[PDB]
Amino acid sequence: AQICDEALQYAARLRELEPGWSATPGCQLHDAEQLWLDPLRAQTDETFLQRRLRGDWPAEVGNRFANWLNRAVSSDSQILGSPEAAQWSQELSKELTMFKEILEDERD
Amino acid sequence: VTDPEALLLLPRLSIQNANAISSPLTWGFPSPGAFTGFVHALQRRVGISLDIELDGVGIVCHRFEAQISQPAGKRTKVFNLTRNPLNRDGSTAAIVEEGRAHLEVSLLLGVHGDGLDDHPAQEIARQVQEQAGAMRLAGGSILPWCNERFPAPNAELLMLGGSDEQRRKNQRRLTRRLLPGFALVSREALLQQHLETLRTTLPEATTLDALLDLCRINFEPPWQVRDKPGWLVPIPAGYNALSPLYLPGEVRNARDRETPLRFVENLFGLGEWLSPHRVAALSDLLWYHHAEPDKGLYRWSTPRFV
Amino acid sequence: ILSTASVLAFERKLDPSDALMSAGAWAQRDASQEWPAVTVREKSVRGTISNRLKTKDRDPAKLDASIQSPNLQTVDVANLPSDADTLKVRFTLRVLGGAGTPSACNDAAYRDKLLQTVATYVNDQGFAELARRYAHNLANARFLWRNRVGAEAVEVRINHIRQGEVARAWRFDALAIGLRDFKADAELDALAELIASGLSGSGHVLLEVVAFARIGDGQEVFPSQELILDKGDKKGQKSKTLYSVRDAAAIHSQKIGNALRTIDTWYPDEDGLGPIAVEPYGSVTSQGKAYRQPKQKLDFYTLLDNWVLRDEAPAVEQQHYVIANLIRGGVFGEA
Amino acid sequence: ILSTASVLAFERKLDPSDALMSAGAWAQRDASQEWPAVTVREKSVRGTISNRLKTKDRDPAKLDASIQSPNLQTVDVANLPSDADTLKVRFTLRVLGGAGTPSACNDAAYRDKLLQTVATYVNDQGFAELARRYAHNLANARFLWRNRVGAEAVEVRINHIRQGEVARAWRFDALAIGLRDFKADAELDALAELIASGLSGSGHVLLEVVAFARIGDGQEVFPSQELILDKGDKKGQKSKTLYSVRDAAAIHSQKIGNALRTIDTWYPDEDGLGPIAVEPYGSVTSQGKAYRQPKQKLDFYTLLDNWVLRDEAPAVEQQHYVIANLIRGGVFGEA
Amino acid sequence: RGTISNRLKTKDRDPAKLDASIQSPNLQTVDVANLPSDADTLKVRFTLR
Repeated sequence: AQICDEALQYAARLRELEPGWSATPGCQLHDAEQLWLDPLRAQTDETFLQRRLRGDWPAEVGNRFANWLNRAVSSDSQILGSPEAAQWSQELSKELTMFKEILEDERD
Repeated sequence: VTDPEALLLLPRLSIQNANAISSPLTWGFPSPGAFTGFVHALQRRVGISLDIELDGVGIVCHRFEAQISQPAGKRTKVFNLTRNPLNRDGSTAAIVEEGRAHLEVSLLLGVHGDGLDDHPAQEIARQVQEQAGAMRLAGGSILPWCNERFPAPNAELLMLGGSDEQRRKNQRRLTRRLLPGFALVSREALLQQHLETLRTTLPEATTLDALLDLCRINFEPPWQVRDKPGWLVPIPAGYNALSPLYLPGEVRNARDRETPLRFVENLFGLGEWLSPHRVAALSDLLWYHHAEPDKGLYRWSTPRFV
Repeated sequence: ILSTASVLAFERKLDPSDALMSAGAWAQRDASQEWPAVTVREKSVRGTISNRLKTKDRDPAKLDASIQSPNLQTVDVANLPSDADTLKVRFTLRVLGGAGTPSACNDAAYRDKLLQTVATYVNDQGFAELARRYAHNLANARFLWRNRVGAEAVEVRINHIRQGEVARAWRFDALAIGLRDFKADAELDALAELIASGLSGSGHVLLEVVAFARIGDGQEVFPSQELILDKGDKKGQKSKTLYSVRDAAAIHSQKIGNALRTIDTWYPDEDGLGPIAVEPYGSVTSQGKAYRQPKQKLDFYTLLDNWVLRDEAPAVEQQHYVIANLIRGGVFGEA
Repeated sequence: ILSTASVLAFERKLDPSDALMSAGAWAQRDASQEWPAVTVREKSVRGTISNRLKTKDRDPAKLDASIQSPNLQTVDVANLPSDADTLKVRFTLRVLGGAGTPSACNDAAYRDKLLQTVATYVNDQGFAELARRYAHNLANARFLWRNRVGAEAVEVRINHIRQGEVARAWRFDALAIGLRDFKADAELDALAELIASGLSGSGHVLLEVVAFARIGDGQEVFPSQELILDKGDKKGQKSKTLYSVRDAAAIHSQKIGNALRTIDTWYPDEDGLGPIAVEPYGSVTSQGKAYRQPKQKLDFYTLLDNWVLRDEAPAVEQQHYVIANLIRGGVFGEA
Repeated sequence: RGTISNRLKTKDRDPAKLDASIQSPNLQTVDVANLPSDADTLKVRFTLR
């Protein structure tokens, strides 16, 4: 919960403080994120990317964020062949559920 | 104590020299008594005219910068002071150490009364922002946001919602509006149950030892730090009586001669800086007063937190 | 006591090349050396959604708003030219020999015991069944994976390349030789004896395998597929990239190696499915099922640790499978 | 008392280069200077699981669920082109000379005794056996490490380079010259006298060693493999990366130097295994076994401490091994 | 990739320990500077005041 919430605050202060997400164009900027550039692609481009962020509703960042927490855990098979992986997966699923519904309504 | 009918949001107020000395034992963010006294000043100055009752503050603290400096060769810190005037003789005055800090807080003032129906929401929001623009929060002036990108306006959120979904929607809309900060709540039941477990381990331990144990980063040998849930801080949770209550024109050199004075002393409870969407209802996390003046125990807390 | 070695690294025998695919017309496969290569090109695809909904997005307004914004991809496609109806898939195959010697082994006693085990195998029965089944998977064009499944006529020409040229050329009809029957032909026995001589170390074998397929004028051919970077947008998404070596579509070498290894008809499940590829814990990726699970004693590791350590020699069929795994190579041994 | 010096840093004689590998057709090896270089390119592999399971992961549902989610890698591969069957591996080998003189030594008496011991060896029997075996490891293309094991015909051309050009040109057949028997030929003796004159300090030796290998059309060549960072995702895993100097595959210089040093047929185990590389505590990391363990008195260190300090001069083969280690170099001495 | 070739301090002279230590060889990424394949002259150029 604290890691997900610090991710939400990093996205918040990066999307609010710096206009650097729309500072320069390039070839690779990890454009599949589209969460740390909320006012950057809508307050300037009116129909270009705002129509690709409100109808698409980019919330697939949580699936890439789950890879970070799978990197946070090791390859311990004493939990992977036990019910601790089930409890870990259920708490991860409910926490990415609340992270998804917080990430779903960036449009309002 | 009572539930707010609406939840006003004063937006990010820039405070330039707040009081870093919150209490005799705590430095850092100013005491929540400053914010509850601020909302009572707002009620005393425009709350009576709009026929509303501004009670409760949610303290969010987007930015904090203490005017401190770590001396060379010391782990601890010391306060950057000011230069007071000289005496009548020309010598430097005896220095008194006042900690200054720069803040950026946004306040959730719980507004309930018969004035939400008379005036629009935006009018009473704008009038309490104009009244807060000529005030001070903990001893520090509220900076008034001139010539910046865009002025941060208010939103008086009428908490009386037609549905649960619209209510949760506007709570999420307000939490996204006060997001980069950290809401401050009073978690005193956690301090009492930590005192209970501490007294289970070693007897005759008092709750100042439990407060200090929740404060420090203590190490345990097999070396592993004992983990702490959240950002637990020591905060002054009000006052406590030392003298009996004196009559108005009885004590010498009081502020006014019409208000009963009582010599008091702080009560350091436990607070917890948590993020605004860990609460799931912003009509909690507001700081009210609890006096009980016959006993002393003039205290402030966040009732209805958990 | 002869515990197993902690490392066992068998180098891959039966090394194929990247199956370079070109295009041309039938009845001039005899002059099929200057045929133009099948070039991998890009094309734009737009799809409406067709995957299963997860019972929360089954609202009519939600589904209609989702089909109002269809996703755009630009896929790599490899098609034959419009005036060419034959796909020449041409690779070269070395058969190395020395199937039992591992490239890495800690225990000298276990290595000598495994060498003695493979030596008694080859002495009792040489590489005759394995080479016959490898020659079948060369003869029927199983290395044409999906380029075979609707072809009118497939013909495989297998040339034994000596010092600089062909020494013995073969010519098979890959549809009469089925994908599931390992029968005996007359030319297939000569090719099996050639792969037998290459596997036993008694001769050098370099085969050039050239397979033609009447797919049709301008149809789609199916080279192997690369993976993508997933760094860009969702309109120029580039969802499919095909393999190309130098402006020329190609199947990967391990796909050809997997189709040459489809000789395993000895797994404990039904033989009505046909052969699978020789793998330890013999597993298929399409069907998602792991035949020769280690709970039955028919996986490669239990068979090898019974054949080498405790001298419990299996049947001739499961030891054919074990020697096919040693030909396949791998990283065997624990940590 | 003549204690051992605290530091001993012997510089490296027999300096080879990065073995650049290019490609082309056989029978035009005489015009093989403008041959195109073998480029290291990427390809994506998709494997199942084939490692040994640890008796707790042997559940059938867990094994099927593990083969349903396969590991996608991308690997660096280097093949010959489809119209080329010859791998030209070219490096230069510079033999310096002065094998006994260390570059760092504290005890000056130990330095003088080591120089007297090595000069006693050279005057008694010069660099003749060592140079013959180094000339064999240039002659049989052992520096072609895995590019040799299935090669049809290997030919090594060694050009001694004087002032700017060839002074003496050799041309060997590396498959007739065995990988384990150090016989005596006519040209190999001339190369042995040249390396003898190089190691003795009586001349400057710069041998451009070019070796061709009939692998096949489009077959895989095996350059040296680097180590990977492992900082990224597990679908673009990049499991194998290959060495390449500048858009051209290459074998590492120390790999060539190790393959030239496989002259030690004097280790106390059986000589039926053949030569291993000259190392102190003479070890083969493929076989995981260290011959010349210091329990027996046949490692480099106890032989050097008996030869130099207490003057128990070992046998002829063992002092050949000792001077081969001094040619190899290293950081000898305590801390 | 290099196996162990420094001296042993007589406690590491067990043969199983030695083979176990050469089974896990140390890896490095060393910085090297070589001439190109079409270059046989190294030009070192500096100034001296």
